[PDB]
Amino acid sequence: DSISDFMQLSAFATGHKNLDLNIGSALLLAFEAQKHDFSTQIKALREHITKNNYQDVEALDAAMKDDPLHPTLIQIIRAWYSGVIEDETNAKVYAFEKALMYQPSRDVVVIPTYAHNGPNYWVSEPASVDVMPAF
Amino acid sequence: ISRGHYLAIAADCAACHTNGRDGQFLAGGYAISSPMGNIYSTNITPSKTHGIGNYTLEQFSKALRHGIRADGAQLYPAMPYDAYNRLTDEDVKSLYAYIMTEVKPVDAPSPKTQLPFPFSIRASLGIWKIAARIEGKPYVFDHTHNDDWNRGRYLVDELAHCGECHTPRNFLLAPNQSAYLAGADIGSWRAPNITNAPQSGIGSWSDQDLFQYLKTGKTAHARAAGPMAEAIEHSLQYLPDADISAIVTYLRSVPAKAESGQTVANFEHAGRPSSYSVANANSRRSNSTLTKTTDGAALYEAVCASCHQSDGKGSKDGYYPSLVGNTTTGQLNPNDLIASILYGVDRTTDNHEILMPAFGPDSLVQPLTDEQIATIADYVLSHFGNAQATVSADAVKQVRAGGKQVPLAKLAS
Amino acid sequence: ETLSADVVIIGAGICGSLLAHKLVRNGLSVLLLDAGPRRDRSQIVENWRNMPPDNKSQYDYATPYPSVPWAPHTNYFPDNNYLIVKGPDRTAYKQGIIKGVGGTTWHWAASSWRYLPNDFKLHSTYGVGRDYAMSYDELEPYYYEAECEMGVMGPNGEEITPSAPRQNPWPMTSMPYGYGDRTFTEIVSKLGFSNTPVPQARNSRPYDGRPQCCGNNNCMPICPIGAMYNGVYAAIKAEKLGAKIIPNAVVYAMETDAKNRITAISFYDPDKQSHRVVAKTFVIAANGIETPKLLLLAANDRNPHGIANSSDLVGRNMMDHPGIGMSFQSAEPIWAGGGSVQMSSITNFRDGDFRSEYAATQIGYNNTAQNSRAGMKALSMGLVGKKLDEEIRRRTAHGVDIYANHEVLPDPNNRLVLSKDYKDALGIPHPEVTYDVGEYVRKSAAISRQRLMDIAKAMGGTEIEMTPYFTPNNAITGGTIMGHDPRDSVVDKWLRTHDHSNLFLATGATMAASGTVNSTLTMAALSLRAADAILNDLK
Ligand SMILES: Cc1cc2nc3c(=O)[nH]c(=O)nc-3n(C[C@H](O)[C@H](O)[C@H](O)COP(=O)(O)OP(=O)(O)OC[C@H]3O[C@@H](n4cnc5c(N)ncnc54)[C@H](O)[C@@H]3O)c2cc1C
Ligand code: HEC
Ligand code: HEC
Ligand code: HEC
Ligand code: F3S
Repeated sequence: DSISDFMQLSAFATGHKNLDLNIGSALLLAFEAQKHDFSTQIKALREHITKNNYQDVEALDAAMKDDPLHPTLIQIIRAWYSGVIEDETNAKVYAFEKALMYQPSRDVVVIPTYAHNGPNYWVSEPASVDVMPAF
Repeated sequence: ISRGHYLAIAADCAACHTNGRDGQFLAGGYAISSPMGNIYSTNITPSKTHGIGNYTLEQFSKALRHGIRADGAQLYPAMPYDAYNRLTDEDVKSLYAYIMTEVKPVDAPSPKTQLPFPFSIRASLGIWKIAARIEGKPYVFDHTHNDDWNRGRYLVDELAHCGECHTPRNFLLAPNQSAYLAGADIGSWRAPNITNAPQSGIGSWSDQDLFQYLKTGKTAHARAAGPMAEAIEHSLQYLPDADISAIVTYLRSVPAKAESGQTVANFEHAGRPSSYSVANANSRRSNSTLTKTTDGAALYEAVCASCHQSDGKGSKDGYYPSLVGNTTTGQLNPNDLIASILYGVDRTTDNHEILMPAFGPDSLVQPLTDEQIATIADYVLSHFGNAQATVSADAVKQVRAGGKQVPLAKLAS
Repeated sequence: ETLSADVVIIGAGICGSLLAHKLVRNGLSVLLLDAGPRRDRSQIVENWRNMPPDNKSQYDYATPYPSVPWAPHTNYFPDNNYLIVKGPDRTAYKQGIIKGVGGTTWHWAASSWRYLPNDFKLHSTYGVGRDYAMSYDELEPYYYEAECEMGVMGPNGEEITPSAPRQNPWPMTSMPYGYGDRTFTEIVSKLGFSNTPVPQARNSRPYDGRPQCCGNNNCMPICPIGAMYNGVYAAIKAEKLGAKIIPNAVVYAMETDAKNRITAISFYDPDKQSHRVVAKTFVIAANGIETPKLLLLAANDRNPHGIANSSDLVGRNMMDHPGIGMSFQSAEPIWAGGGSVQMSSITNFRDGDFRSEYAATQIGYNNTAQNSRAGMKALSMGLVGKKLDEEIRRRTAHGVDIYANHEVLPDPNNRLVLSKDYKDALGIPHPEVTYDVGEYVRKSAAISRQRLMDIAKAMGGTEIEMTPYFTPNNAITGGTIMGHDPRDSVVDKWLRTHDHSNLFLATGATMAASGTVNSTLTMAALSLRAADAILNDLK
C-alpha cells in the first residue's frame, strides 16, 4: 500500500513511468527512517494531485508553492534523480547508473565506471542536444 | 602462397611448433600440457644439425603420418599423426617441399621432453598405436557426397584435426570414435559438442553464424577463447572462404551425439531480469580489499559489470559479448566459463586483438580466489547462463590445476 | 625475526614497485615494505560507485580509498587534516596521496610525460631554479624502459612544440580523440594554442595482458578494467618473482654505524609492535612528502637533524605545479567524457626564452564526464519535470573544465617541518608544508589567467567560475634535492644519499626542477637509474 503509493507519487513527480522497484523500496525505507511521518506527507501530496487534477509535475510545482509539502516533493525528486537523500559526504547512495540524472545524457556521455559501446566509440559524432534520448 | 604453405597453415603445424609469439617459427620449444607431463614440440626448420634438414621424403612422411622419427623412435601422441595418417601422398610431398624450401633454418635446440616412467621411454608407444587403431588408408573422395562435403571432411579430420580436441578420449587416451566430435576435456578448457545435435551441439547455429565464428572467432552468441583463440588466430582465419564453407557443410552432416539433461541450445538461454542492489553496497564502503563481499551479484558488479553491462547483455556494438544467450555461459558444463574467468580471452584476428583481462591468482587487474570465482560463476549461470549448471570452489581449483587428472596418468606415481 | 634481505625498499608505490621488480629480475632478494594496506581494484570501484554524487561532481579522488588510522592519507572533502599546509599559498599544496600497496598511482590520471632537455639544465640555460645532477641523454634509456614497462601510448607520428626528442617511438599510438578534445583542439588552434595529445600510460590496444581502454572516463580515481598503469602491477610482478611484500609496515626509525652507513631499520604494524629489518642496501621510495618526513622523523645521534640531512635540505625546495582552475558553460556543446580524463593539453608554452622571467605553463582541458556535475547543479536550481531533464542535458553537453599549471622554482623556505601539534595513531607527527608560490609563478599566472579568459571567450562561455587561489596538481617533487655538492644537495646523480652510501632515495623528492608537466614518468626513470646503481653496487 505505502510502497505502491510512493511509487505512484515518484512516477508522477519525476515524470518517468519506468522506476526501479528495489530502488524505490530502499528510498522509501530511508525516507521513513529519516522522517517518521513521511507517509502522511505522501498521502497529502497524492490527495492534492487527485483533488486539483494536475496533469504533470510542472503544474503541481507551479501551483502549491509555499505549501509545507513543497520541500518533501523536491526531496523526492532529488533522491530519485541523484540517488541520495542527505548532503553529507557519507550519505548512502541508493542508485548509480540507474539514477535519473544520468539518463538524459546516457546516449552520449558515459556513466563513468560503466563502459559505453566498445573501446573507440568516441570517434563517432555525438547526438544533438535538442533531442531527449528515452525515459 | 604455395600449396605446401596453404597445407601447413590449414594443418596448424605452426601453432604448436612455434613457442608462442616469440621464438622464431617452426623452431619447436612449445610446451604442450599433456596429462602425464609436458611434451615439447621438436624443431621443424630445415636445419641439418638441429632441425629436420636431413629428413628424406619417406622419413618425413613416416614422421608426419605414422609417428616414427628418423632414428626410429616413436613420436609422442601430442603429434596428431593419428589425424595426419590419412593425408594424401601429394599433400605430404607438398608439405615436405614447403618445409625444406620455404622456411629458413633455425639452429637452436628445443627442450627435451622428460616424462615420468613408464612414459619416459618412447618405445611402448607401438603397443599404444596398435591398440588405438591409428593406421588407415590415405583419404579418398566419397562419390556419394559432393566435392564440398569431401573437402570439408578432409579439412576437419586430416588437416585441421578438429577431432583431436573435440572428440573424447578412452582409457588409453586414444580417440573414441563412438563419440565423434561429441565434446572433450583438453585440460583447463573443454571443447563443446559440435555435432548436428540441435540442443546439445551446434545444430541450431545458423550457417552464417558458424561461418563467421570459424573465420573470425566472433559472433553474437559465441566467442572463441583458449585453444580456439590460438586455432582461429593461427590457422582458421587464413583459410579461404571456400574452405570454411566446406567445413560448415561437412559439420552440418555430422551425426548428432546428444548430451544428458539438455533441453535448449547453449546459446538460447534467456537472461533473468535481475541484478544486484546498490543500497546494500553502502555498508561495504571503507572496506578495501574486498573479502567481506561474499555476494555473487555484488562481486559480478564490482569485477565484471564494467564491460558486460549490469544486465549481462554486453555493449551495444558487440565488442563486449552478451553474457545472456552466450554459449560459454549457456553450457551445462561450466568448465569453459571458469576457464574464461581464470585465464581470459586473447584472440588476434586480422591483426586486431581483443583481450579479457585474466582474473586468476596471477591476475594483474583483479586477482580472485576460488570462492569468489565460484560465486561470480554461479551468479552468471543463474542470471545469464545455464541455471542448472553450478560452480564450486573445488571445481575452480581443479580447473586451475589443469582439469581432471585422467586415471592413466595416476599410474606414474 | 630480523627480516633479512639483500635490499629493502620502503614504500610499494610506482617507484618502489618498479625498483623491486627490476631488482628481483636480476637475482636480488628484495623486501618491500608499505605503510598502507593491500587494496583491491574492484572494491575501490565499488566504493567510488557508492560515493555520493556530490563527491563525484567535485573531484574527490581519496574517498574510495579508506584512510587507515596507522598510515593515514589525505582526504580533502571532510579534510581529515593529515597534511597541514601553511603559507600564503597553502591551498596550492593540498596534495592527494594514497597509502597502500600500489601507492598514489592507484588513482592517478596516468599522464606519463618526458621532461624536455632544458628541464635538466634550467639553471644553466635561464638562470633560475636548479640544475639536475644528470642530463636528459643520461635519462633517455631509462625513460624508454619505463615507457615500455608501463605501456605509454603517445602521438607516434607527429611534430610537436618541444616534446623531449625520442630515440624510439612510443610503445603504442595515441588513441583517437573524443568529441570534446577535437572541439577544444580546433578552438585553441583558432586561438593560437597548439593542442597536442598527452602521452598516457593507457592501452590503445591490448598490452601486458591488460585490456584496451573502453573510455570509462574514470582514470581518476580508478579504472574499473585496469587499462591504465598502476604501481600495483609492478608490485604484483615483483611478488611473483620472489620479492616479499609486507603491508601495514610504517617505517619509523633507522640505525647508523660509525661510517654513517645505514645498518637496520624498524617499522610499526597497526598494533604498534616494532619489527627490525637488516639489509645490505636500504631504499626509501615513499613520496615527495613521506620520504622527507621519514628522514626527519628518524633522526639519530649521529644525525641529529635527520637522516641524510647534513646540508639541512631535507624537506626544503618543495615544488609542485600550482594550477588555476576554470569552469564555464560553452556556447557550443563539448560533450566532455569521451575517452580518458586527460587526453590533450596545450604544450605551446612548455619552453621558451620567457622562462628566465616567469614560469612556463601547461594549459589543458579536463575530459572528465560532466553528467554528475550537471545533474547536481540542475537539481540545485530547483527545476522539475521536462525542464529538469533539458537542463541536465544542456549542462552536461556544455560543461567545460579548464586548468593551467605552472612551474615553481625550488625555494628553500618551502619546508616539511614535522608538526608539533598533530600526530596519528602510532604517534608519528603529521607532515607540515609551508608553501609559497613565488614571484615566478605569480608573474606566470598573471598571463595564464588572461589565456584562460581568452579560451573561455573563444567558446562563448557563460557562468565563468575561476579559482581565486592556486590549486594543487599532486606532483610532489623536491625535499631531497639532487646535485654534485654534498653541502648543497641530499643525493648524487645516482640517487644515493651523500651522508650514507648505503641509502638510496628513489622518489620524486630527488628532482631538481618541477618541470611543466606531470612528473611520475621521470620518477620511474630515476627509480630505474637507482636500480642500475644498486645492481652495480651489489655485484
Ligand atoms: C589525483 C592524482 C592524479 C595524478 N595524475 C598524475 C598524472 O596524470 N601523471 C603523473 O605523472 N602523475 C600523476 N599523479 C602523481 C602520481 O600519483 C605520483 O607522482 C606517484 O604516484 C608517486 O608515487 P611514489 O611511488 O613516489 O609514492 P607513492 O606511490 O605515493 O607512495 C609509495 C608508498 O609508500 C608508502 N609509505 C609512505 N610512507 C611510508 C613509511 N614511512 N613507511 C612505509 N611505507 C611508507 C605509502 O603507503 C605508499 O603506498 C597524480 C596524483 C594524484 C593524487
Ligand atoms: C576444426 C577446424 C574445428 C572446428 C570446426 C571447431 N573446432 Fe573447436 N573448440 C575448442 C575449444 C577449447 C573450444 C571452446 C572454448 C570455450 O570454452 O570458450 C572450442 C569451441 C568450438 C566451437 C564453439 C562451440 C560452443 O562454444 O558451443 C565450435 C563450433 C568449434 N570449436 C568447432 C578446441 C579446439 C581445438 C584444440 C583442442 C581444435 C583443434 C579445434 N577446437 C578445432 C575445431
Ligand atoms: C567477470 C569476472 C567477467 C565474467 C564472468 C566474464 N567477463 Fe568478459 N569478455 C571481455 C571480452 C573483451 C571478451 C571477448 C573477447 C573478444 O571477443 O575479442 C569477453 C569474453 C567473455 C566470455 C566468453 C564469451 C564466449 O566465449 O562466447 C565470458 C564467459 C566472459 N567474458 C565472462 C571483456 C571483459 C572485461 C573488460 C572489458 C571484463 C572486466 C570482463 N570481461 C569480465 C568478465
Ligand atoms: C604442420 C603439420 C606438422 C608437421 C609437418 C609436423 N608437426 Fe609436429 N610435433 C609435435 C610434438 C609435441 C612433437 C614431438 C613429440 C614426440 O616426440 O612424440 C612433434 C614432432 C614432429 C616431428 C618429428 C621431428 C623430431 O625431431 O621429433 C616432425 C617432422 C613434425 N612434428 C612435423 C607437436 C605438434 C603439434 C601440436 C601443437 C602440431 C599441430 C604439429 N606437431 C604439427 C606438425
Ligand atoms: S584508465 Fe582506462 S578503463 Fe577507461 S577510465 Fe581511463 S580509459
